[PDB]
Amino acid sequence: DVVTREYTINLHKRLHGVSFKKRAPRAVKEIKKFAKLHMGTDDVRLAPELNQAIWKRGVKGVEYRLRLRISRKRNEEEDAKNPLFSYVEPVLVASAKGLQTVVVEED
Amino acid sequence: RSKADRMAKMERRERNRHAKQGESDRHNAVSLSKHLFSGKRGVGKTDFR
Amino acid sequence: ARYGATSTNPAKSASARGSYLRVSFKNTRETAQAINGWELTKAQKYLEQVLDHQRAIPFRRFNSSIGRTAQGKEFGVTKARWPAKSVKFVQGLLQNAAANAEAKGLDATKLYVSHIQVNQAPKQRRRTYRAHGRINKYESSPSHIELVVTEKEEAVKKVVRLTSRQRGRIAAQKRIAA
Amino acid sequence: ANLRTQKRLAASVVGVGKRKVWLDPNETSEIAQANSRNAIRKLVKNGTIVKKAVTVHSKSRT
RNA sequence: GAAAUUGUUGAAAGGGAAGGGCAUUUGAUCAGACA
RNA sequence: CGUGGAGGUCAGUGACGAAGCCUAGACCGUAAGGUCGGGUCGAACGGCCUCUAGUGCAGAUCUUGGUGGUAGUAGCAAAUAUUCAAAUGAGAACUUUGAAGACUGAAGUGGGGAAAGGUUCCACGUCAACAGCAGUUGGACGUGGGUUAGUCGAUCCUAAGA
RNA sequence: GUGAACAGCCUCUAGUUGAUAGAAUAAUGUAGAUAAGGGAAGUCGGCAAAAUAGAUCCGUAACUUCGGGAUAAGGAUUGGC
Repeated sequence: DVVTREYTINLHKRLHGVSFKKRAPRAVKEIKKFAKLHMGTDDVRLAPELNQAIWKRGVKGVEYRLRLRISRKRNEEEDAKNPLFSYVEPVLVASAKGLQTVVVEED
Repeated sequence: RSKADRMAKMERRERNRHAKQGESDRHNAVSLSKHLFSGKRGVGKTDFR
Repeated sequence: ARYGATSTNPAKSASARGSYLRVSFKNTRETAQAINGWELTKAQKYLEQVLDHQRAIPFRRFNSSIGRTAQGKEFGVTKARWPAKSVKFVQGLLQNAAANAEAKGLDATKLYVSHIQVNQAPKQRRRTYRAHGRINKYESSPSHIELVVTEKEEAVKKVVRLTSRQRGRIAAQKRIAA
Repeated sequence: ANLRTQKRLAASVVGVGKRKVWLDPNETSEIAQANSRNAIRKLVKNGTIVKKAVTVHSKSRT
């Protein structure tokens, strides 16, 4: 079931008490685990525009709230995982506050 | 050529068990070194920290 | 070619081998006893979950100072462990022994692993360096893997002497009891 | 493919260090063919390898 | 292709050692003699 | 009693399996040891009267060679630090390009050289070993290619000295 | 660039991103720190850490081989515009 939604994600409560050399690499593994919870897939991808959005304030200055877009798609032939995989990508907005989850229509 | 290519790999095998990192590693292992065991260590200056 | 002691029919049996495999030996002994005696199609389903941290290989013999884990409760052992490089060779031979039984034309579901054996191979001598200029060995422990799968077969007048008195006793009770 | 040879070789042609030359990831079959200095000149002027102009060190605060 | 040492199978034993001596039980196994 | 050879005898044994090796199978001798059956094996070897010695092993912090217990244990913790996607591939924390992020910060992790090494430089093919994890990459492996001087040096002069 | 400076700290040009990695945050460690009240009672001994620290001006004792002692001691001051 191809379904694409929006999400904020509170990276302040997930990076609590982590060493400063491992905050930005941990925030990558937190999003791969966040996509597994909502979509229920194992193959999670991150567009390189999302990688720039985490690492922009150095290793130790990861933002509190990101605003993600997660697309669940069909997988290609002769892949032995499962036919579905997520694709996490960013949507830029002025403030990440005050926004709740919204189902994106397709066309 | 494939018969003599096999005779290389039948006779390389004895050197890989000794982990020769070439066919040119003939660094010989000494049984016993003198500076380890030939001494009587007492009060005073000694031969190692 | 000169297997271990086998108690089976060599007509309805397939086999496979692996020699000089640069593995650990103690890690491959304990992953062979976990799979011994099982059914073949359940054995391949088992080793996949070892790689995914669902079920564990229990360490029975070579198991000192191993940390405890929770997944050995299925076996009644507190010490278990999930060796990855041991399984990637052992299921490489189960995938071999299946296709050997395909070529003879043996049954798919009745096939089970009966004999599986792992013993020592010649070690790779490599050297390292310690304090005070001392040279100590740093060597491996490769192994020989060999296994035989088998179709399950659904199947599972001592002369006696007695004296002339003991002969007369049974003859007496036969006379009385009608 | 393996492109360290051409990465080094285009630094010597353009005249800038290895940190500055750019080899595009979509034309990876074109650049793997070029194995001489002569062909690396051809990959520059059609726009496959570029220069990456200098990182700024401004002096407005000074 | 011996021994140290080891793997699988088969038998057997086991509350802070193991191994040994005399004597028998149980279990496995076996030679001899009766024309 | 047993061992390596020697002279003599058994017109001894043997490819229809000599010697050896294994053998909680048998028999004799108080014992040293001797004989037989079974399995493995593949070419020489015993009995008896005599002669000869480099003739009998549990130790010598014994000699050489080989393997254990400890043990899948101690450990792989200095030098601020890694991350995503694609390509290649049977396989990618480590290879390659790109996007970010950081460091050495001109008494440098930069660019040339003297002693010293000797083909490591460069390309192609390729992963059994080696890089204390890995590996498709390498200062590894296989095959080839490459160092051009009337002016730069040596050669020439003398120093302390030979 | 700051500064007395080729100090220390940050950057441009060139270069590397190599040193086995993941998950947790017990004790005991190693390395780095902070602490009310008291201030060497600790201890063979203030061992360690703390305190003072650059500059401008004022001010400097015994003693002396007349050169020194001396940055003696001690005290005021420092940004931005």
